[PDB]
Amino acid sequence: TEEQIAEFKEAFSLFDKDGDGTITTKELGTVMRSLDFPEFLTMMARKMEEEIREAFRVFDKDGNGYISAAELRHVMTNLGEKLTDEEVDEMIREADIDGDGQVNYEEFVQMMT
Amino acid sequence: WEQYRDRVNMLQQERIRDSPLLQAAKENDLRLLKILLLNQSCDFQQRGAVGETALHVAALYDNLEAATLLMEAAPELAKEPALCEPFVGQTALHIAVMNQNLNLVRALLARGASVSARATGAAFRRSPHNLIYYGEHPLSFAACVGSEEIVRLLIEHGADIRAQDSLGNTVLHILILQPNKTFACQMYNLLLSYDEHQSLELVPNHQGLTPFKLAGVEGNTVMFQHLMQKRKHVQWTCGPLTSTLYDLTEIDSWGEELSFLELVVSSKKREARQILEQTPVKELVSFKWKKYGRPYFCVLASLYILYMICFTTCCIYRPLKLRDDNRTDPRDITILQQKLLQEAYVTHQDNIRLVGELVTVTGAVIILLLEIPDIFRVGASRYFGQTILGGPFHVIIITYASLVLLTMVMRLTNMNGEVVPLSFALVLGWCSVMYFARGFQMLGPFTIMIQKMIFGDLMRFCWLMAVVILGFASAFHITFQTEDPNNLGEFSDYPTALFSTFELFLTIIDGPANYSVDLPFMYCITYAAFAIIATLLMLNLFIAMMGDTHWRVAQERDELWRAQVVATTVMLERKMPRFLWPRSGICGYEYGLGDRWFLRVENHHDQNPLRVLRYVEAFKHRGWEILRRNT
Amino acid sequence: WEQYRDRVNMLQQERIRDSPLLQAAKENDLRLLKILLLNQSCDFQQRGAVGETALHVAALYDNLEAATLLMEAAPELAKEPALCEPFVGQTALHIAVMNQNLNLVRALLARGASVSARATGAAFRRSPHNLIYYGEHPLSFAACVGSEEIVRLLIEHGADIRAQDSLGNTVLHILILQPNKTFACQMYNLLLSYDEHQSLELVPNHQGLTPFKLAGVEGNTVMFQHLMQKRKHVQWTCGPLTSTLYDLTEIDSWGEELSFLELVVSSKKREARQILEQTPVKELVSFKWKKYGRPYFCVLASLYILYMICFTTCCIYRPLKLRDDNRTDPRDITILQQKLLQEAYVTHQDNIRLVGELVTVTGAVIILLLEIPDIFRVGASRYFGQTILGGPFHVIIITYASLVLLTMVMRLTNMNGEVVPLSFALVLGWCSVMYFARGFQMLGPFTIMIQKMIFGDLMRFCWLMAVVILGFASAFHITFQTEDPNNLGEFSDYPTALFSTFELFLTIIDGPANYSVDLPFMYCITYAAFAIIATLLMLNLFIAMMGDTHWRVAQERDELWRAQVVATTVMLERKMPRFLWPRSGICGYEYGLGDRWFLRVENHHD
Ligand SMILES: [Ca+2]
Ligand SMILES: [Ca+2]
Ligand SMILES: [Ca+2]
Repeated sequence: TEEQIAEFKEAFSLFDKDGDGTITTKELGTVMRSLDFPEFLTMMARKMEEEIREAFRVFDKDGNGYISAAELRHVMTNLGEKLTDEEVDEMIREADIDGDGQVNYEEFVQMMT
Repeated sequence: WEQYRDRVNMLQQERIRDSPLLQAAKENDLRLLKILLLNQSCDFQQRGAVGETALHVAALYDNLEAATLLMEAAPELAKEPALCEPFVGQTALHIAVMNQNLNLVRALLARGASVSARATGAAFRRSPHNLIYYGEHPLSFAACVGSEEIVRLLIEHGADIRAQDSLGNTVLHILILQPNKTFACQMYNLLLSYDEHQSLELVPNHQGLTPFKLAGVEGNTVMFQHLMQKRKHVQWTCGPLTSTLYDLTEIDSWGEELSFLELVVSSKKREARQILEQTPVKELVSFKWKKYGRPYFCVLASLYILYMICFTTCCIYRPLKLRDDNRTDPRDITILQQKLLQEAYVTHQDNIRLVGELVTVTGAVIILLLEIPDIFRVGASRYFGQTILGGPFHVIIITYASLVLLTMVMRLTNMNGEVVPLSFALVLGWCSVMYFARGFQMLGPFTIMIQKMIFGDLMRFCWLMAVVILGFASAFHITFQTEDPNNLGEFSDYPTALFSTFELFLTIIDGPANYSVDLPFMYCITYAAFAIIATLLMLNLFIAMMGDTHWRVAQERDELWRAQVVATTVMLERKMPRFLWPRSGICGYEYGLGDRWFLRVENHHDQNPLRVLRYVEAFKHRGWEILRRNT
Repeated sequence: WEQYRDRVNMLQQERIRDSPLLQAAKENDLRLLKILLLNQSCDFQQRGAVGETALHVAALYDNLEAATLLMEAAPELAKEPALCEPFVGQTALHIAVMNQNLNLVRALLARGASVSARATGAAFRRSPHNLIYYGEHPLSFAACVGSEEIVRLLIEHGADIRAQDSLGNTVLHILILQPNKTFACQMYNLLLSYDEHQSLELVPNHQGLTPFKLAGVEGNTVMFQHLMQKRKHVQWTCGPLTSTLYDLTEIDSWGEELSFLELVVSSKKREARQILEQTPVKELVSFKWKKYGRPYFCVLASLYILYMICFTTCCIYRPLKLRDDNRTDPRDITILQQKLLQEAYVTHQDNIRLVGELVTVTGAVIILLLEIPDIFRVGASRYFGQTILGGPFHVIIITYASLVLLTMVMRLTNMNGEVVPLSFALVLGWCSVMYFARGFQMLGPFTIMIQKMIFGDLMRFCWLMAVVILGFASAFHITFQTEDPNNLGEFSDYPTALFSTFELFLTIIDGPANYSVDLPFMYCITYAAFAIIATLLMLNLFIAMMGDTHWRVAQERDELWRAQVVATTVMLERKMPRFLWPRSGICGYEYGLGDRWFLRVENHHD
C-alpha cells in the first residue's frame, strides 16, 4: 500500500504542472495532446506476497519505493559475488519497463514470478 | 538495567496472579466479574505492586465490557495515572491509543479522562535500552499509530499542537524520528493543515533544533523533499522542459552561528551524507566550489609547500663543530659535535640561516594561532573522530608544530640530542602534505582508500608478526650464542638479533652465510622452516586478503570523497574573511521579491508515454536466479 | 553566459509582472480582458519589454481563448517576431508547434502567419550551454516534436522540404542529431515519402557532410541500417537460406577525398566504434584485411627490425681512443677519449662502419619525408590524443629521428657529449617497436592494456612516492651527517642520499649495515619505520588496485583493438600506391549493371 501510494504520489506530481496540489482540465488538456491528491488517491483507489513485501523493504534502503542501481550494487556487494557496473545497468534495463531508471513493487513481482 | 526491568515485569505477573479481581479482569470472566461487582464490601481501588487500575489491565487486554463495568463502578480510575518507577505518569488513554480500539477510547472519553495527561515514564525515553520511542503525549501516540479518527477526536476535544517534552519533543520532531513513511507524511501534512494559525514551524527543542534542521541531520530525504514541496515556485513550462526557482533562505543560515551545512556534515549518523545529493543543494555547493574553493585551495597548497621547502633548507645547514676529543676505541665512529650558540652566529651565512629560521618558527606559531579556538568550540572526540574532518592530519601537524617549538628552546638551552626531534619534525613535515591530496579529483579517493586501509588489517598483521618474530629471534640468538661473532655477524646480543630478524623477514637483507667457514647443525633446519613459514606464507596471503578488501571498499570510497570536499568547502568558507566573497543567491529585493534570495534552475525531462497511458486510461542473468534463490 | 541568461530570464519575469495587460493575458482574466479590449486607450502595440509579444505570452500559457480575443484587434502581431537578444527570430508559431495545440496552429494559419519565417536566435544554437537543439525552421520543430498532422498542414500551406540552415543543416541532419526513437524512423520515412524527387539526400551540410556520413559519424545504428534497407537487394531464397547483396557504392567513396571509413574511425565520439559491427562493412574490412593487410604489415615490420639491428651495430663500433691526460686524482676513473673525425676515417673497418652509418642516416631522413605532410592535414592535438591511431607512438619516432639527425651534427662540429643523445635515441628506437606489435592477435590487446595503465594510476603512485621519499631521504642525510663516510656510504651529501633512498625503496639494494662497527641509536627506529610504512604497505595496495582495474577494463580493451586493426588497415591503404590495391567489389558493368560494385552475402535464418 505504501509503495502503491508512492506510485500515485509521483504520478500526481506528474499530472500537477504548476504544483499547486490540484489537477485542472488545462493540466489534463496538455496531457491529451501528448497522447487534489486525496481526490487523486480516492479516484485511483476504486481502480485498483508477504515475503516479497519483506524482500523489497530490506532492499529499498531509503524507503522511497524505488530501488536504484547504487542500492542494488550495495546489495550485490553485500551478496559477495563480483560484478562490474555495466551489467548492473543491464539489470535495470531488464526490469525497468516504463523506463524511469527505477523498479516498483509491480516491476519486481513480474520479475520474481 | 533490563534485568531490573524483567524483574519488575515478573513482579507485575506475580501481582496479576495475586488479586483475583485483577486476574478475572485479565481473563474477562464477566460472570465472575458480575459476582465481584455484586460484592459491595470488596475494595475496587485494588492496585498492583507496579501500580495500576484494572482498567489498565483491561485496556491492555481489550476487555472493554469489564472496562465499562469498572467505569460504572469507579469512573475516577479513568483519571488515575501509573505510579511505578519506569511507569510514573502512565494513564489508560495511552494504552487505549497503543491498542487503538476506537470504542474503548470513546468510552474513556465518555467519562472524560484528561487529554493533557502527561505520562513521562522512565521507559518512556529515547534510549538504546528502550525499543521504540515516540515522546510523551497521546497526540504523539495517535500520530505514530496513524489513526486519524482518534486524533480527529483529539483535535475536536482540545489536544493542542503546541506541546513540548523533555528534549523539546514536538509532534513534528517525533514525526521525523520514525522509520520513514509517506504514510506518516500524510499525517504530517494533515497536522500541518490542522495548524490553524506566529509560525508553528519555527520551534526549536531544548537542544535548539528546528524540525527543518532535525530532518536535515536525520536525512529522511523523502520527508525532506516533501518539506521542500512548498518551498518550490515554478516559473514556466516549455514543451519538454520547465524552469523553476527555489528559496534558499532557510538552507543558508549565514546569520546564525550554527550553519545548516556544517550541522549536516558533522553527524554521527552515516546516511546524512546522502542528503548532499539533493537537487537544491548539490549544484549550489558545486558552483560555490568551482568558482571559489579550488583556486584558493591550490594557492594555499603552493604557499604551504614553499613554507615546507624553506623549512627543509633551514634544516640542511645545521651548525656543526669538530669533535675535540679522541675516540680511543675501535667500533667507535664520530667526526662532529654540536657548535655552541655563541659560536654559531658568526658569518653572513649565519645571518642567512637565522632569517630563514625565523620564517619557520613564525609559521609554526601562526598555525597554533589558527587552530586553537577550533578545539575550544567543537568536541575533540568529534574533532579527532571523522576522516571527513581530517582529524589525524590536524593531530600530526599540531605535533609537528609542538616539536619544532620545543626544539628551538632546546637549541636555546644548548641541550644536545636535538637531531632526534629535528628529524621527527623533518619526517612529519612531508607527511603533512597528504591533507592537500584531497583537492584533486585524480588523487582524492586514493588517499582516503589508503587511510581506510591502514586502520583495517595492518594491525591484524602486526601482532602476529611481532609474536612470531619474537620467538624466532630468541631461537636464533640461543643457537648463535655458541659461535664466534667475527664470522656470523648480526647476532651479538638479543636486540641486534631481534632487529636482524626484523630485517630478515621482509627480504631486505640477504641471508647470512660463509662458504669458506663451517656452520652449526640445526641452523639449516630452523632457517628453512622460517623461510617456508614466513617469507611466503602469510606475506603472500596478506596480498589476497588485501585485494579482496580493496575490491569491497572501492565502491564506498568515491561516495566518501564526494562527501569530504564540501566539508572542506564549508570549513574554508567559514574561516576566510567575507571581503573575498559576495554571498551567493539572487537578490529578489532588486526584483521586488524582497529580502529573500532564490535559485533558478530548469530541467529537460523525457516524455515516457507508458506511464501516462495507463493512468489516463484509468481516468477514462546470473544475479537474477540467485536472487530468486535468496527468496 | 548562463548567469546572464538566468538574470535576463528573471528580468523577463519582472517585465511580465509589470504591465497589467500582459499580466491579465498570462492569467487569462477574460472578464478584465474584455474591459481592456473595450478600452481604446489600452495600446495594443505594447510588446513585452524585453523582446516578446502578447501573443507569445498567450502561446506560452496556452490561453487560446484570450489569443482569439487578441487576434481581432491586432492580427499583425501574429506575423511578428520580436526583438529579444537570445530570441531574435522567434514567433508564436514555434511555441504553438512545440505545445502541439493544433487548433491554435490552425488559428495562426487562419491569420496567415508565414511558415517560411525563420528563427535563428542566440539561444537557438548547438551549444553546451543549450540543453536542447531543435533546428531553425518550424519544420524542424514539427519534426522533432513529431506531430504528423501539423507538418502535413505545413506541407499543405508551404514549408519547403529543401530547407537550408545556419551551419547548413537540413531536416535530415537534425533528425540524426536526436535522442533516438523508433518514432523518428517513422517520421523520416514519412517525409521521405512526401519528398517529390537531383535527390534531396545528395546535399551535404555547410561543413560538407551528407546525412549518410552524418549518420555514420553519429552512430544511430537503427537509423543507419534502416537507411541501408533501401539499398539492400535480396536475390533468392531456398530452403532455410537467403542470398542477398548490397550496393557498396556510397560506403567506399574511394573517388572522394575524405572516405566514409576514415571519417568514422576518426571521431571523438565513442559509440561510432559500435557501428563497424554492422554486417556489410564488417565483411568488407574482414575480406580486405585478410587478403592483403597482414602480409604487408609483417614484411614492413620485418624491414624495420632489419633497419634497427643495423643501427644498433652502427652504434656498437663507435671510434674511440685512449685517454691522453693523467687523472692526478683518486675517485676518478676516465680511461677513454673520443677520436677526431680526421683520426676516425682511416680503416677498411672504418669504411664499413661509415657505410653502415650512411644506411642509418638515409633511413633516418625518410621518416620525416614520409610523415611530416600527414601532420598538417589533421589537427595535431587531434592527432596525438587518438590512441587508436597510435599518436603516442608517433610522438617517440619523431624525437628519435630528430636526435639521430642531431648527433651527426654534433659529430661534425667535433662536439663532445654525443653519448648522451645516442643513449636517448637508442632506447627510444628500441621501444618504438610496440606500434608494430599491434598486428598479432595474441599480442594486440596486451599493449593497449599497458598503454592505458601507464596513463591510468601511475602518477597516483608517483607523486606520493616523491613526497614520501623527500621526507625520508632528508631524514637519513640529517642522521648520517656526523660520522665517517668511509664506513657508512650513500649519505655523503643530499643528492647521493636521495638516490640511495630511491635505490633502496624498491628493495633492489640490500639495507645498509656494518656489524663490525657501531651504529647510531635513532637509525634503527627510523629505518624500521620506513620499512613498515613503505615496503609492504602500499606497494601491495598498488597490486590490488592494479588487479581491480585490469578486471574492469578486461571487457573493453578487445573492443578497442578491433577498431585499432581497421584503423591501421585504412591508414596503410591510404598511403600505399593503388596498383598494389585492386578494386574490392563486383564490377556490374561486366554484368550490365553499370559502374557499380556490389557484395553478395548469404546465410540461413535462425
Ligand atoms: Ca493544478
Ligand atoms: Ca531508493
Ligand atoms: Ca520502473
